[PDB]
Amino acid sequence: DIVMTQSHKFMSTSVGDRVSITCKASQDVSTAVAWYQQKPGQSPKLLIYSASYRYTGVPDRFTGSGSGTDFTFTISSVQAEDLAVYYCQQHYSIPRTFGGGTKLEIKRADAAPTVSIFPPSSEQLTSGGASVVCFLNNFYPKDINVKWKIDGSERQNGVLNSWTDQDSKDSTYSMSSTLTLTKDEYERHNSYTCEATHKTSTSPIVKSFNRNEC
Amino acid sequence: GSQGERETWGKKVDFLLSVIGYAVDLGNVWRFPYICAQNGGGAFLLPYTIMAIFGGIPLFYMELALGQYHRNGCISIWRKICPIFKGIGYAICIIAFYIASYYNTIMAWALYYLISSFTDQLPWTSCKNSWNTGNCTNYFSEDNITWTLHSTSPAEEFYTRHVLQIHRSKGLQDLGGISWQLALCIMLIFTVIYFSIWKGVKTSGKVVWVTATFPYIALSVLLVRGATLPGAWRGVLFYLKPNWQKLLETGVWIDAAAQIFFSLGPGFGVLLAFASYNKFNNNCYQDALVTSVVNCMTSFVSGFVIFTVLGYMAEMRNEDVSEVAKDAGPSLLFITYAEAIANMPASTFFAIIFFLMLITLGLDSSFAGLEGVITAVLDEFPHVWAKRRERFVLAVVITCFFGSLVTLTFGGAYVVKLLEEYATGPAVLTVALIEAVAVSWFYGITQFCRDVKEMLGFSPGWFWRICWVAISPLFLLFIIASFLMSPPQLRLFQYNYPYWSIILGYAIGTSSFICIPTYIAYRLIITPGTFKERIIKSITPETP
Amino acid sequence: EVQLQQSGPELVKPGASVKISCKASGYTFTDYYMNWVKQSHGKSLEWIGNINPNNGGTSYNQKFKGKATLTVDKSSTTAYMELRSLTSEDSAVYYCTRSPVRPYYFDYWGQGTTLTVSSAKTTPPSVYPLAPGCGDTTGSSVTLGCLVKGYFPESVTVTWNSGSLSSSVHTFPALLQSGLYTMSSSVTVPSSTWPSQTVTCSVAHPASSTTVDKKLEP
Ligand SMILES: CC(C)CCC[C@@H](C)[C@H]1CC[C@H]2[C@@H]3CC=C4C[C@@H](O)CC[C@]4(C)[C@H]3CC[C@]12C
Ligand SMILES: Fc1ccc([C@@H]2CCNC[C@H]2COc2ccc3c(c2)OCO3)cc1
Ligand SMILES: *[C@@H]1O[C@H](CO)[C@@H](O)[C@H](O)[C@H]1NC(C)=O
Ligand SMILES: *[C@@H]1O[C@H](CO)[C@@H](O)[C@H](O)[C@H]1NC(C)=O
Ligand SMILES: [Cl-]
Ligand code: NA
Repeated sequence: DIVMTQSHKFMSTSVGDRVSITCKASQDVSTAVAWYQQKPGQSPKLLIYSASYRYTGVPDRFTGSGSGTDFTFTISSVQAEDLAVYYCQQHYSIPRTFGGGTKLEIKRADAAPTVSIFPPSSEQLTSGGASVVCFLNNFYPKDINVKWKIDGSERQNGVLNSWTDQDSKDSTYSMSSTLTLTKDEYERHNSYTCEATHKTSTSPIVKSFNRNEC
Repeated sequence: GSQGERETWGKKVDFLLSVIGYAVDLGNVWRFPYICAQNGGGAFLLPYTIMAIFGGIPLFYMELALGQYHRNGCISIWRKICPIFKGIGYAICIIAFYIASYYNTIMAWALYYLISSFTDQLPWTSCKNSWNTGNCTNYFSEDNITWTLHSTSPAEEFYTRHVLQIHRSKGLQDLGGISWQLALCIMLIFTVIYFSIWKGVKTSGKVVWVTATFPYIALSVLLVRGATLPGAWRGVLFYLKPNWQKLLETGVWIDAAAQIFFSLGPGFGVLLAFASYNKFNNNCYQDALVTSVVNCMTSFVSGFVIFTVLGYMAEMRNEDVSEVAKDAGPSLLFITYAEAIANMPASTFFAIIFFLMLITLGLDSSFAGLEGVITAVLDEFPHVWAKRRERFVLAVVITCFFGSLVTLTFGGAYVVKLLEEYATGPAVLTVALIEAVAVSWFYGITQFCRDVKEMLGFSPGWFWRICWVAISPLFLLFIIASFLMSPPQLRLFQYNYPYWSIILGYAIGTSSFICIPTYIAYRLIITPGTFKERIIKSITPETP
Repeated sequence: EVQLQQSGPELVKPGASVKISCKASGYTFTDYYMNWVKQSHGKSLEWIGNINPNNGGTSYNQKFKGKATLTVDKSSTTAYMELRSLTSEDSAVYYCTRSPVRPYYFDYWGQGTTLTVSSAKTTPPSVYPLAPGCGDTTGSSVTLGCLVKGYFPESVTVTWNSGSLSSSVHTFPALLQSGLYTMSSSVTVPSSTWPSQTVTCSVAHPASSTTVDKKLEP
């Protein structure tokens, strides 16, 4: 059989920069390689077929090259909506195999994380639970620290961090820090505080609220 | 007095090239490379040679030895060996007929191509013809093209809708009527074999000079042509890539055994007849050895000749030559290979010498095929026959024409497969098996070694002895059992044959076999005395 | 134009079987091979096999031989894929994609089918409105949210006001814990439309066939 190998699982590029993804096959393939673009949450979209030929409905900024074993997918002008995972696939020998997939992460300037803390709703308090939320929106890069404080003490238990994928408009990551607690423990404390440490600034962004009817 | 002793060959090289000519045919060209590249690639050489040495060569040399020693026909030799098995000689006579019904129609196709190749622009290049559909899509045409399930190439369209006109038939059920062009082609074929067989071995031995030497020339031209083609290394790679795991399959060996048998074709009586008209003092061991080595090496180089062009064809397209080599049969040469040589400079040349090469391959084999039966009947009914040879030859030939009339139809190709797979193959193996068993066990392999000892001056080795006693009847027995066990569902041109076809096939498979047990019944029913007495006198040969 | 509409998500117990449909439209159905590609979570694409709509010419993969069974119907132009002996590995997203015979590219794909193979009970999601406090500082923009807690499987859809508008919605991925998933959604909308107009988040769980709508209240 045939093994389509994409040695680089991740590739970093910037908006407008020239990016090129490689593709290594098991044997000689001549010019029988197709490139697909799969955006997060969508079906794989055919961009290139037969090494260099473009499919209909594909912009001029997408090109393909290579003949033999090593093949290259080239984008001259990377856009914010070009954020996707690109696959290479052979189409000559049965069975048809795919590449490992090269996720294209976009590099941009740093962005200050908008942090917003949220108190447990009454609908959740009725059930007998209480979760304090801490949203971190529009920041870059992905690496960011999140520290919790129930009453000045660093809370570490019951904390869940959820990182979203990069954005397709401004290329900014966004994460959610969730602190789930019981109702009894929630009604024994007042001022909740969540803080975030990013490389944008040395001083962590601190958000706080009061349980006493805000 | 009078005629008495039979005629002899004009020269050693004539009959050497004659038996080489019979040995080498179409199947050598396309069958072996396919079964080879499919079954473990180059590794297929390992069992194939074995099945040759242990299986093919002993039967070949035994048949040849009997032929040169007894100088009798396929029917008359059993009279002086084992009379009860005289029916064997008859069985073959029927078999050949079944073979001669489709074998010359293929050459008729190649002839239609040959006469259709005299035009400056070959028909299967363009789509603007009277037989092409709207599906016909060809090259030197708009690019970016994307093939469709229903789309068809101009070569496939040409072979399908014109020379075959197979679209005019719904299958085996309704296949009529007849394409008169192929009738004229095969008529011309029966004429060119008529004028190459009617006088006997003197003429055949001279026509073979051309019909057996030219194919190697054409294979050399297509060889150096296919070698100079870009990306031709793909077909050779796919052709000789070793897959030793495939050697673990119990099937492959069978394919190899069946292949070497049906490309050497021993015990068919043709080699017997060709050996009959030779010098008693003349050696035949070296003959058989080399001769075989020719049908085989010839197959080996033919592999390159095919897969170089198939490699280039897989280069202009997109690789995995197997895909361009999925269908095995007449379509590999008449469609793929033709469309392949079509996209080459001076394509008329390679086309003419190509199809001419096909006809040239079939001609000699056909010569010998009829020759064996003719010799058999003439030796069986001497005086009763030979008033003229052109009379009996004319009879059997026109008989083969009427037999091929079922094959000259639109769905004729279908029949070609039905007769090639179901009818001939099992039975010949069967009659070859019965023949080998009868020569090795009934006549006694000891007295046979005494006959060879009187022939060449020395007794044949213990290798040939053990091969004749055990290894060869086991070799045929293997293919017999493996065949019967797994009759093949067979398909042609997006059309699966009906479930009942095999039944029909078995009929065509048994209609030739019914003569020998009924002849044993005729003999044992006619021979007086007891079963042991009549069967003992029926096991014992002619005293005079 | 050319559309390949597959079937909805399926939650099935291990050892059972599951069938996926694929309504093809916008082209001549008999003019193209119908393929099926498997995609595991975080893994690459995996070709299961194709089928010829004319005669049901199925061409499978050695890795999927006896694992998948492709069928086709011309009377409705719909291709099916059946899976037996379901394991945790089969828990993947499946696509049905059109392809010509040459060159063999996958031009049009389906929207996908989420398959979950687990004996876990279908658990309905808990929708809790995530509203800002009354002591927060209202700036040029306000961020809102809705919390989805405890559901199975990962099949869930959170929409905002019938998808109008949603040019600033950050949806956070689901996290698995104790056999139940949990996710959250946020939206950044200006202060000139809140709390004046009506803003409501809609949580839909197709596997449990439930739909809870919650309006944000300060
Ligand atoms: C040469 C002679 C001895 C062979 C005759 C054997 C008979 C029994 C075989 C040979 C051909 C066979 C037939 C081939 C064609 C058809 C048409 C199909 O719609 C029904 C089956 C049927 C009707 C088969 C029945 C069995 C059959 C008639
Ligand atoms: F059953 C089998 C008969 C003959 C073979 C031969 C094997 C070697 N190469 C030539 C093959 C066929 O030769 C011919 C050509 C025309 C004929 C014929 C034989 O019989 C009467 O009409 C194989 C199998
Ligand atoms: C092309 O082939 C299909 C089936 O193979 C057939 O239905 C169609 O009629 C053909 N086109 C033309 C123009 O004949
Ligand atoms: C490429 O080939 C396809 C085959 O279906 C065709 O539909 C398409 O129009 C071709 N491209 C152009 C630019 O014509
Ligand atoms: Cl051979
Ligand atoms: Na041969």
